Amino acid sequence: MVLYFIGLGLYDERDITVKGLEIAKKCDYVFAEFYTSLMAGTTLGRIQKLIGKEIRVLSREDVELNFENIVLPLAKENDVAFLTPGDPLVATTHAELRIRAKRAGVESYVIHAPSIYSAVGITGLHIYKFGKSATVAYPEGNWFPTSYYDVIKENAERGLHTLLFLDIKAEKRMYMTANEAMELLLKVEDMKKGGVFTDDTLVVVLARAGSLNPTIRAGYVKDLIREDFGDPPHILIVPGKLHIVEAEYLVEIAGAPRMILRVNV
Amino acid sequence: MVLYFIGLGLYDERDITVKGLEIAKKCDYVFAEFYTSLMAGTTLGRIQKLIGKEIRVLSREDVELNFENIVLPLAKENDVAFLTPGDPLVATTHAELRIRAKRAGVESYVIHAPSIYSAVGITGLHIYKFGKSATVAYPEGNWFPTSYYDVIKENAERGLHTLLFLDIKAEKRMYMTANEAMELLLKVEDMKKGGVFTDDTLVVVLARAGSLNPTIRAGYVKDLIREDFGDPPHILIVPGKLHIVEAEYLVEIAGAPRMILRVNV
Ligand SMILES: Nc1ncnc2c1ncn2[C@@H]1O[C@H](CSCC[C@H](N)C(=O)O)[C@@H](O)[C@H]1O
Repeated sequence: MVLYFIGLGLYDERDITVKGLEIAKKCDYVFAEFYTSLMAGTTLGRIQKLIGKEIRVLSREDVELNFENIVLPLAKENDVAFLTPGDPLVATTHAELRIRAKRAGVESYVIHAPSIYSAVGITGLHIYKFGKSATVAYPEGNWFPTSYYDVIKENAERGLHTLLFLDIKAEKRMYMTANEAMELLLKVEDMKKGGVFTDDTLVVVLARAGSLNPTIRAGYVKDLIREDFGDPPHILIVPGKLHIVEAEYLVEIAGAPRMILRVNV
Repeated sequence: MVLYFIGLGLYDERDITVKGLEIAKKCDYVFAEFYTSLMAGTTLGRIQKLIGKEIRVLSREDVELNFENIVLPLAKENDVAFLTPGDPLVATTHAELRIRAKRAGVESYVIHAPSIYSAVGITGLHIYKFGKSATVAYPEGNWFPTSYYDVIKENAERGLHTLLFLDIKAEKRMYMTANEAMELLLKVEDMKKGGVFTDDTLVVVLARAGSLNPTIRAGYVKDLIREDFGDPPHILIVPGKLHIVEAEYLVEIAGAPRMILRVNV
């Protein structure tokens, strides 16, 4: 009579940790959500096969409004698991579900899985150099989100890199590409005109991290804004001032233009 | 012709991903390094038995100075794995290892695993609010390094959280405790008197992340500085101003005093 929050990792069913798999195999009931991120290399069927259980998938409303009425009841009698893409507590509000579990008298445990937040290390950029992170959200109606632009500005003034989670509307099967996030940023730039994101800004794209062949590309917005980075999910990074070894990696591994090697210390 | 960078995850031998395990098993040769960190919840013997391969351990000098003479040669006609604690490439120097593989005409792929960078999401603190990260180093001889103190100050004045890695002598297996880190910081505060770390500063201590029973504690320095957080490894975090949901989690899950919901929000 326990609840496990188990991450499924970055790309496919095998990105689950061994810990997570052996525990999920022995749970009486398994629930999951696939709206906080997209695992482009697997299916519900392959996940069910691996864990050997029937997974019931919940929507954002099931989780946000009825988690305590749908999942918690069973965890009082049984050992229940709640699976999520990547790490369950990164760039989600699932941490709060722990609090609901405690007041329902249910003990909860967390099994981590690889997360996009640390997988950025594959870009060659020093992970300690990342500053505040932000989310590029799709505009809707007359509401046009722009706070993520200011995040970039603040980080870059400090010489820190900016990680940008891209929006996702899983019920619409919509996954924001790096391209779309660049276009949105250029628009915010025309408006605020702070010189923060232009045709000359160096960016880094990481798509489908976790796969054996993720797309890793670095370059100026003018040259990458229309490039095909493959299927989602995508993440966009606006680097701060680069260390030489960072630049060397972006060039050798991410095909960045030779000219970024000459940093302006 | 292939080199696999495989992460071992956070604490024990089950923290490797299913993908990482299966690939490691199909490799002709398996190397590991334990100089960037250790896997405090297991042993080399137990990891070897899980992988079903003898594992040759490499020292810092093995890697930094002779990676191309020890590892790359076998990867020319074999499948070779290089295991590292946490998520590969999060350690500042390992990304350039990929460049060496390239220069030697060797294919390389990265198999991710949970990292402390994402795992701290279990503290209930929003991942996006973390700013620049740093390492607390022991002073020694005539050298008193204090840059980590400066990192806290510039993150906190922007309302950002500071993730602090604590000094480790992997080879000697000596860990800096969160307690020592706190006293260190208090000493640096008395030196710089910038009002960044005092008895009244709120901190979060995460110990043995990855374990089913990690220690997560939150409170003021004056009450936590002599408390026993258990066995290493310890991670220290100095949160910036909290969102109410953050504070509620710290109170409900990490045993923080109610006081923070009116003092640090
Ligand atoms: N494998 C992957 N490759 C690239 N971006 C990814 C990714 N997985 C997640 N993301 C990014 O993160 C967003 C979801 S945010 C939720 C993240 C998740 N808890 C984790 O730990 O990874 C996506 O819209 C996308 O921009």
